[PDB]
Amino acid sequence: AGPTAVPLGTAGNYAILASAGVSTVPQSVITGAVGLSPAAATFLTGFSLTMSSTGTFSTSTQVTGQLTAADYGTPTPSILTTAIGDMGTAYVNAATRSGPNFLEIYTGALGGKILPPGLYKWTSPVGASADFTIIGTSTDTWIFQIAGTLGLAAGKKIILAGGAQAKNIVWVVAGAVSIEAGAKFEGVILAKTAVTLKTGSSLNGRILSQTAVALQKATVVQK
Ligand code: NA
Ligand code: NA
Repeated sequence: AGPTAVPLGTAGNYAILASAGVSTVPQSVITGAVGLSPAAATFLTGFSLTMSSTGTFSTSTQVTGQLTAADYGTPTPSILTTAIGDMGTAYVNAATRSGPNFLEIYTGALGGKILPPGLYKWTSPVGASADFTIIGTSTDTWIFQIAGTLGLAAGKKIILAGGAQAKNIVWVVAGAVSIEAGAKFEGVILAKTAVTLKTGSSLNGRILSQTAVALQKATVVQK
């Protein structure tokens, strides 16, 4: 049940892919690669980076995986350009799916709700001030199209039930995404604009932003 999968292309090689910057307030934890393009590596802030001897990637104690930026050595710039283009195609694939199953459901207030598989569209801000549950099997899919901001309140969690898995959940969000302190987020975020995770928050999925990503003492695990 649910919509056809969203193709990520080579954007599916990253835990975090951004265009304008990736910042951390240490200590954050990222499991998976971090890519940044077309911004230069100066816009990776807070990672205390060490360049590979190759000059094509860098490492941080905060990241399990490689970091890459647009001014690193060949072929990193070209690999990232392809990834950024794939992210752009993924955003448009998800954002332009037609015929939502659910339109303006709950006027965007998701706390306490149970969300079965489907294509959802909101033309408003969306948020949750309480936990909410995404329920379906391990093969079901969800696409959440959000024209406004997306917010998850402090301490609140997106709970997967039934077998639902993070790689089959896509949030395609035009406005800024805020994940408050101690919150737990699930799914792939295709963000047109910025994304922030606050202290002690976590995300299982990916953060694919066309602007900047801020990680304040936060955890991101690729799914
Ligand atoms: Na090396
Ligand atoms: Na709510």
